[PDB]
Amino acid sequence: KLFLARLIWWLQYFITRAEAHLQVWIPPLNVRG
Repeated sequence: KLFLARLIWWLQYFITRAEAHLQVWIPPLNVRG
């Protein structure tokens, strides 16, 4: 309840959107283990 604490939710909304696009170039079952 003092400075900021207002647009924090807007920033999180974009972080989740960016992460969704980040998992589009990962190769499924690429490493041997």
